[PDB]
Amino acid sequence: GSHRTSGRVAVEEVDEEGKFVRLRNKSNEDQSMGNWQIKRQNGDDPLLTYRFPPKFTLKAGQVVTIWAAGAGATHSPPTDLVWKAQNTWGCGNSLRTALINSTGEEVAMRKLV
Repeated sequence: GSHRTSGRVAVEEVDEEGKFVRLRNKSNEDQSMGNWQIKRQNGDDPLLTYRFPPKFTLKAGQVVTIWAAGAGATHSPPTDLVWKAQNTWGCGNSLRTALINSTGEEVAMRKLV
């Protein structure tokens, strides 16, 4: 899919089955992601927003997968986090997933069409 990565963290994969979104710190430096968020736009549906914990660090070169509540995954930081507010990330023909920092700036995205 389409994508953009500014900074250390990229949206590496967006599951078409809506079970997860995987991010990867492609840099050699750790990244603070406290209060960051992921905005998901499925087709013409209202935006879904996942917020990272108030404190969280994605270490250099590492990945973190954010699972929806009905994906059969267990909260296991720092490699896997579970989003309790939504059972699915959503499915469709056009899915846009954006990684937003703590001040509202989009730093990365991945879009499927």
